[PDB]
Amino acid sequence: MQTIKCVVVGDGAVGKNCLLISYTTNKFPSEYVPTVFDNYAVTVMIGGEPYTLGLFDTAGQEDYDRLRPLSYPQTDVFLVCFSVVSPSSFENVKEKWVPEITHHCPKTPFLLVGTQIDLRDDPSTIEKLAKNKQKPITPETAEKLARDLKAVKYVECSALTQKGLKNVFDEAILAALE
Amino acid sequence: FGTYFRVGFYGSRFGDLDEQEFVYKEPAITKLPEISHRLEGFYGQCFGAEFVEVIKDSTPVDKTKLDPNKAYIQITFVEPYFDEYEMKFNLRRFMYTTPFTLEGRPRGELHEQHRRNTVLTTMHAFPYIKTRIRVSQKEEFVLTPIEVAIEDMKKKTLQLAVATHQEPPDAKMLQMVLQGSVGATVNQGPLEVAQVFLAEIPADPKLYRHHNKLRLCFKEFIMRCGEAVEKNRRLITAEQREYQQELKKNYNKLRDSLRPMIER
Repeated sequence: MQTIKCVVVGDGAVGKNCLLISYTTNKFPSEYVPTVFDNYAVTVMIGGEPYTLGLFDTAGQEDYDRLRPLSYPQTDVFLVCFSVVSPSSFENVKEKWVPEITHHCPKTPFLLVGTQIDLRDDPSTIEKLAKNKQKPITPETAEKLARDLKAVKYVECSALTQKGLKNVFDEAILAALE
Repeated sequence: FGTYFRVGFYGSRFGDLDEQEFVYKEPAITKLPEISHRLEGFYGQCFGAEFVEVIKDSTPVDKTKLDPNKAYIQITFVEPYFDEYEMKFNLRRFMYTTPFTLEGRPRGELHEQHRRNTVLTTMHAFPYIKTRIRVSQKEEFVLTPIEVAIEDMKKKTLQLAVATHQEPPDAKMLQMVLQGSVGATVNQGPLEVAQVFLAEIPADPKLYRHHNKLRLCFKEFIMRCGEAVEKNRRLITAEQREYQQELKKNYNKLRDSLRPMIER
């Protein structure tokens, strides 16, 4: 078939762009070639079948609240992203992102995507959050949230370590095919 | 076909392989995370995981910055390499690029941004009896900031042109390239490129060639945007009317802004 349209949303500064550009270019974060252009196409094989993903990168800021949904029609799957070391970004999944995409596309599948998981188990990061009266988001709570908000599932990845990165896009395709 | 990767090993734990580099041929479409997990996992089984690290960058390795006790693997996507003149089976040469600035960081402002093209020559040619081949030579070439911008433009222009004129039509792919071309909301958009590189007509004649080349890439680029816009008008759903209006508005504004710069 044709391009699978995957719209990627979530708070600014959760690493959305970094993971899209890294995966689609086969580059680690420090080596990706910068571009003045938006979004990303990638062809991926699953079970010996090629599939093409159009990845629509979006601006999470309120300035784009009116413009952003203009991209929503015909979306095949959404990625709703938060950083596992940013409780605010996680809370915004609940109060902003899920309501927004489900208001526009009530029947369209979406995944919850946790990012920056490489920082989650770092003791110094945990401790820095602890001093700020925060804790990181565990897979258990995000999985529970995914089930509670009726996401197709929860996936997580590190743009840096590459851990779970292939899997995020595979599950996006699998969610779009049904 | 296959997907190629530069692979190099660092630390005395690797014995004979220490400091050796290869080009690996992976099947079909293999992505960085997959070969990376394979290699890190394999060496984790040999050495124990605590001793194994993947180098997360393509820059030449400085052993003094490494924990001597560990086994480091540098893994870099490469494509089969042809000199520009060649551009217009047997593969001995492969290239990876890495962004850098003269101020010592990988990424910077448009006017700072260089790119290094590292060209690897293998000891033998693919196709080959084994699945990886030793690297026998490494050369480095550099693109200056305007040259980096020229490539960014040409490559986007081609992507957009294909998205626009492919049959059968794929409206999703067209909209994705096009919105990202005239409608960028995350990255800064191509206007900035023209303002930086084309706004002043350089005194230096060597620089005039690149200036003129970039100017011509902008002609081609904005032309293909217009074709993209008119084409999409025909592909959209009624729901997407306001979406299209915006894309058209974005195109017009960019077109009018570039105009003075494309004539010069």
